[PDB]
Amino acid sequence: XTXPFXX
Amino acid sequence: TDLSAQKRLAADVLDVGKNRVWFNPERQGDIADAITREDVRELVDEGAIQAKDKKGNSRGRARERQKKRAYGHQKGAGSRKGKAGARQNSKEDWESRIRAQRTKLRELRDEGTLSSSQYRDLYDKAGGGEFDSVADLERYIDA
Amino acid sequence: SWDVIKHPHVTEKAMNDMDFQNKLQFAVDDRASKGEVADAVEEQYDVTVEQVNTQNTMDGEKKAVVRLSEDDDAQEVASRI
Amino acid sequence: GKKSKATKKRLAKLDNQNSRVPAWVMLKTDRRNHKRRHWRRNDTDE
Amino acid sequence: TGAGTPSQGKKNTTTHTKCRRCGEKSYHTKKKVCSSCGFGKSAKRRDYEWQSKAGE
Amino acid sequence: ERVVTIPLRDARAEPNHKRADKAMILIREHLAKHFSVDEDAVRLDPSINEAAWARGRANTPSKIRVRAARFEEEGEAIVEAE
RNA sequence: UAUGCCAGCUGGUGGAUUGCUCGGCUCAGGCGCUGAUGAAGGACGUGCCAAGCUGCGAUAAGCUGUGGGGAGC
RNA sequence: CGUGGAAGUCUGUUAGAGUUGGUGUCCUACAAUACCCUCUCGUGAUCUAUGUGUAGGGGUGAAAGGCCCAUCGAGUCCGGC
RNA sequence: AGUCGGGUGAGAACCCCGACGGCCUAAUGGAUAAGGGUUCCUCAGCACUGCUGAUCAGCUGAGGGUUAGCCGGUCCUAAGU
RNA sequence: UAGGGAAACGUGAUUCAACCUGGGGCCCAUGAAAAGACGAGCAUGAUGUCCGUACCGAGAACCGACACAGGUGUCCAUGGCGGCGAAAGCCAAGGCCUGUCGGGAGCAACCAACGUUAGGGAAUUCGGCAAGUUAGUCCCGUACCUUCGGAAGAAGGGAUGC
RNA sequence: CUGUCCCAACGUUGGGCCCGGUGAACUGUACAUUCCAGUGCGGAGUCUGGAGACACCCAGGGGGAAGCAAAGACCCUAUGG
Ligand SMILES: [Cl-]
Ligand SMILES: [Cl-]
Ligand SMILES: [Mg+2]
Ligand SMILES: [Mg+2]
Ligand SMILES: [Mg+2]
Ligand SMILES: [Mg+2]
Ligand SMILES: [Mg+2]
Ligand SMILES: [Mg+2]
Ligand SMILES: [Mg+2]
Ligand SMILES: [Mg+2]
Ligand SMILES: [Mg+2]
Ligand SMILES: [Mg+2]
Ligand SMILES: [Mg+2]
Ligand SMILES: [Mg+2]
Ligand SMILES: [Mg+2]
Ligand SMILES: [Mg+2]
Ligand SMILES: [Mg+2]
Ligand SMILES: [Mg+2]
Ligand SMILES: [Mg+2]
Ligand SMILES: [Mg+2]
Ligand SMILES: [Mg+2]
Ligand SMILES: [Mg+2]
Ligand code: NA
Ligand code: NA
Ligand code: NA
Ligand code: NA
Ligand code: NA
Ligand code: NA
Ligand code: NA
Ligand code: NA
Ligand code: NA
Ligand code: NA
Ligand code: NA
Ligand code: NA
Repeated sequence: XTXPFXX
Repeated sequence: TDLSAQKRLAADVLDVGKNRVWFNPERQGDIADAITREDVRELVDEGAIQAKDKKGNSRGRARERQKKRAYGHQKGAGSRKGKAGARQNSKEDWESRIRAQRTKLRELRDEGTLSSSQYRDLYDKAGGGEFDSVADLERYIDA
Repeated sequence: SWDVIKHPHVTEKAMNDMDFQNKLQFAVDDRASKGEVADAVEEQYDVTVEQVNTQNTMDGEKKAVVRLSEDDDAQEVASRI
Repeated sequence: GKKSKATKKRLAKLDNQNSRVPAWVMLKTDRRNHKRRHWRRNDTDE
Repeated sequence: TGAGTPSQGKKNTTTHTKCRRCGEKSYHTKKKVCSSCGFGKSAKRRDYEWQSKAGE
Repeated sequence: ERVVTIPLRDARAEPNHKRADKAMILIREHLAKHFSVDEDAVRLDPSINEAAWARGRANTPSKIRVRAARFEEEGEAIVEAE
């Protein structure tokens, strides 16, 4: 939810 | 046999750290049957239970160094770790000094050597930081 | 109406205070004061109570350690019951 | 912590409820304390 | 400082306690009010219709 | 009974901070082999222990003389420093 | 013929199934207020041995009377 | 020249507070925010215990929509359902 | 961070004694607040619990243990209720 | 001619936590209140009830679902060497071997922490990330700029043991 | 200034590996020794054609199972919030 999974 | 219980009791009766009480390895059986503080003191009087001696660091090498240093050695640039004013507090030093100087001046006055005024004049110069040590003070006084 | 003395607190440590300090230990009603514990003990066993220490036990009962005068003998008062 | 006298009577009681089912109740009923509580594991009120 | 496990350590304050009126450990000893029966706030007993389904 | 020199060069194959323990084993294994006895039956008088632990747990000697005797109704050696 | 596949047999694991009902669910008739004479509820007690439940209240699984009942408890 | 000892002053793993990099270790963890090293502050707008006040469209906010018991661009519980 | 002897035991790498070797120094020592609530001591145990085992135990069972005119509470008042 | 110690059962000194008592300085900040005590003697006697008191206080007794590498207040800040130091390192007193599974292989690859690497010396890389260099104390000496305070440990050079 | 690099080597400690004891989880439509091609809803261990293929087991680094984990946050849509 912040780009790369899950950053 | 579990003598741990006794160890706690012995340590208190002998009044020593638990780690110091010694139990004779050939008398475990007996020490085992020991139940009350009394039973313990008895085994203590029998020498079955004892308290090792506590050591203290040897101040020997210290004293040798203390000598050398009191004498002025072992205090070169390579042995100093703290800053200058750290090794000898300035204000403190100035107190030491200005006091000896005022003490000296005060003596010479009662003693008659100095007239109130000469004293006055000197005392002020002292408080004004005119004389390094007492010596330097006297030196100046002698014209 | 509650009673002051519930019963004798007989245990090893209770025996010692008896054989060695002329003390009787009781289980008394927890609303009772040392003074009330004193009287009761006197009127019950006919003795002279010198001092009374109390304690509120983890058993929800109040234990009183009663010390008798040198005229009375704990071991003896206790033996009759 | 400083416990009051009532708090104590309760703690006391809780302690007793913590005993086993007497040996004989077993024979009497021809054959479990569901209120057993550990000091560490469980937690009393207050 | 995490709001999680690390913030759990300071939790040693006593609030809710065995209530003198209802017997529930809901008496807030700092508020002197029971969250369960309402002792300390209301003479009447704390009770709401929403404690059960509307038709019941 | 005889006097033997035990090499403890193999305790180097063990992590250094533990040489002592390994050394102490090497000894039991050595005596057990050279006396035709089981390692269980090898008693090492504390002398040996202190010998091996002398310089700490990581500085055990590379050798060590030890005096061992053999005997009894099952076979077993008793040993000590020298 | 190892590792192994499929189905069965003996034993197990499991607790379905069948049978059973000291509990529920719903309908119906009767009846229907308690409390400062301190209720309802709760706490803590109370037993020879007593943890739970029930009962009871320092007269503590109970005390009294009247009636019923009956050789047991 | 000395005295004096000021400062949201300096150095500082004193205590204590903080949390920059390693994008290391961990990532069915020791841990639902940890470990190690590195790093910042450390007499002040300082840090901290306990007690106390402010309550949900409301608080609190040196303001990041931050925080209000692992819950926040409107907490939690039950109810409406 | 143990090792060699030995003790107890049906059973011992880890329960106990000695020696040797180490670890902790604002703490891995001493006294305590909160909080826990019997965990304290003793005896008897090992079905449960214990990162292996156990004769050991904060585990299981039974007993026991907390004594105050002069330490606290209690009294006073604080923010505030 | 209490107590305690097997015994001796000291005397002086320095620096001096505790405790006592003064002086100075600061505020666009002014640093509680009440009960109580004193003021106000002495003897003898009586009374002094009620509640807490065990233990832990933490890398197993607390919060974190756990015997959780996390979190959690106060006092001991004066034990010795060291040194500026409540610093490091080492060592007492006291505590501990329970930050609780062990045995075996010179113990391979591979991985975690880490030591040392010749010549070269940032060519690596988004970037010197990571690591390294420097270092304590004394002496000499110190640029631009500047709000004249600072810059500044600028830089640079020398010294250092017994 | 230096193993950041040329360009890697050797070493140290804890693992890794073997043995005793303790002992989970993720995941699982079924079948399953695959490989090269082809085909197919156009990104096949299973279809088609060929090739290869004796079984079982240990260790490894992770190529594939459009691997495991999450009813896509992007985008559109809903007479949604
Ligand atoms: Cl107290
Ligand atoms: Cl002055
Ligand atoms: Mg997002
Ligand atoms: Mg000065
Ligand atoms: Mg008392
Ligand atoms: Mg939160
Ligand atoms: Mg500052
Ligand atoms: Mg600083
Ligand atoms: Mg606060
Ligand atoms: Mg925004
Ligand atoms: Mg008990
Ligand atoms: Mg035992
Ligand atoms: Mg114990
Ligand atoms: Mg105590
Ligand atoms: Mg542990
Ligand atoms: Mg090189
Ligand atoms: Mg380049
Ligand atoms: Mg390049
Ligand atoms: Mg760096
Ligand atoms: Mg084919
Ligand atoms: Mg979707
Ligand atoms: Mg969008
Ligand atoms: Na009783
Ligand atoms: Na508890
Ligand atoms: Na009715
Ligand atoms: Na009962
Ligand atoms: Na001046
Ligand atoms: Na950090
Ligand atoms: Na709201
Ligand atoms: Na609802
Ligand atoms: Na010192
Ligand atoms: Na162990
Ligand atoms: Na290297
Ligand atoms: Na793969």
